[PDB]
This record gives sequence, C-alpha cells and structure tokens, in this order.
Amino acid sequence: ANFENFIGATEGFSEIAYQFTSHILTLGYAVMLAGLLYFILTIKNVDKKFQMSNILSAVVMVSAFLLLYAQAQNWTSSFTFNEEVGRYFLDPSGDLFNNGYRYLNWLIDVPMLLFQILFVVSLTTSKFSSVRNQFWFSGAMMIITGYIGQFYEVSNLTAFLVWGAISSAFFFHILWVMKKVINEGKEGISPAGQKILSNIWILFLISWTLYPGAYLMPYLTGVDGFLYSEDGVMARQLVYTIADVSSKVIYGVLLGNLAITLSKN
Ligand SMILES: *C\C=C(C)/C=C/C=C(C)/C=C/C1=C(C)CCCC1(C)C
Repeated sequence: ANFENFIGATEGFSEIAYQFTSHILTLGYAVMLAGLLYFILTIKNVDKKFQMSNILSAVVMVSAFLLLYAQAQNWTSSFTFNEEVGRYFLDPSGDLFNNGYRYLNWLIDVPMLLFQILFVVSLTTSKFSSVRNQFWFSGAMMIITGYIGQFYEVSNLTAFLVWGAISSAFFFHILWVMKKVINEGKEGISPAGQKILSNIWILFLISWTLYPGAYLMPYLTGVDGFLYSEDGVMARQLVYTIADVSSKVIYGVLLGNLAITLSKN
C-alpha cells in the first residue's frame, strides 16, 4: 500500500518509532479539541460581521478532531509487537495503516480555510465569487491529485511524482489567488491590521509548504538514504502534525486577532 505499511512489513518499527508516532498523532487531535473550545468561547469578542470566520474555524476543528482521531487509532491498531524480534510489525489481523482519514480531512477543510479570510478582509478590484470559485476548485483538485499519486507511493514512483507535481500546480494557483487577496485586503486597513495580514501570509506560506514536504520525505535522501527508513516515517508524521496545527489552528487564531483589530474604529 503505502510506505508506512511497507516499512511495517519489511523492516518493522522500533519501540520509539511506534510510540513517538502514536504520541505525536495523539497530540494532534488533542490540539484540535482545545482549538474547538477556543474558537467557540471567543465568538463573543468579534463584531457580528466577522463572526463567520470563527464559525468556520470551529467547524474545521470538529472535522479535524474526529478524522485525526481516526488516523491516530488507525496507527496504534495497525501494528503489533513481536517480542521475539523486538520490533512492531504490520498486523495481518488488522485494517492496515491508511492515510485516507487525513486526505479526507484536507478535502473537507480546504474550502472552509480558504473561504474564511474573505469574511475578514475586503477585496478591492477582484470579485468575491470569482475568488471563491477559484479557491474551491483548485483546492479540491490539489487534494484529489494529492490522493491519487499517494496510492503509487511504493509501487510506482514515477506516478507518485507526476501526480504530486499535478497537485503542486493547483497548490501554486491557490498561492497566486491568496497573494492577490492579501494585497487587496491590505488597502484601507490600519498599519496594525496590515501587520497581521503579513504575518498571516507568511504562516500560510510556510504551513502549506510543509505538506508536499511531508509527502516526499521518505525519498528526500534518495531511494536508499537516511530518510528511507522508519525515520522518514517519524519525520513525515511529525511534519504533517505541525502543518495541521499551523494551517488550521494558528491560522484561525491570527484571523481572529485580525478581526478584533478591525473593530478599532
Ligand atoms: C488541513 C488543511 C489543509 C488545507 C490541508 C492542506 C494540504 C496541502 C496543501 C497538501 C498539499 C500537497 C501538495 C502540494 C503536493 C503533494 C500532495 C499534497 C496533498 C501533500
């Protein structure tokens, strides 16, 4: 199937690759539940006019909590310890590790995260429905072609890369539209608000680039290097979790800070 199962069937997992990776994925859904509460309780602090951004954050938190909970559980129960050999191995009496929970969660989140900035900032010369449509279309293709090529991770590498590139194309379109949004949204807001918009742009830039980095990570040091081990598994799932916290939680915190700042009139 995927590179995690491959390693879990050929080599196996040490006790600290398995446990660390169970612990990092558990932290990841724990944060989403703490986010959920943060976004509900804070709705009171922003004018009715920006509150839709909180609403959307809350819904993203709900979706990610549940699906990343499934992903966590799909990791713990996929491997079992062989006390003879001392490593954790893929369990044939199991469901086998599956990235589908995470990809599904991106597909749901991607329109809400992109749409929500458009309730905090104003466009100038661009049309609202035009930005929305471009966002929703290319965000969905990006995740789907990201998902297709992920089935060929271990089997066919050339496909894994060509599909991953097809998914980069859509990714970069999104970065174009977002940069445009952020420029127009800077016009006629305060210097404080403009500061926060610039922070949002950099956080959105780093955090979303982590994801194709995590896609490639097992092959980053070549088809026989350091990362082509259970360490690319640890690194891949550490990067995904950082990217989930940054693109979903931190992003919407910054947007809520931008909204409050915009109630200074
Ligand atoms: C959790 C919320 C969101 C919006 C997740 C976004 C994920 C990405 C931007 C993933 C992008 C990919 C790219 C650019 C190319 C390889 C395949 C990926 C799906 C990992």
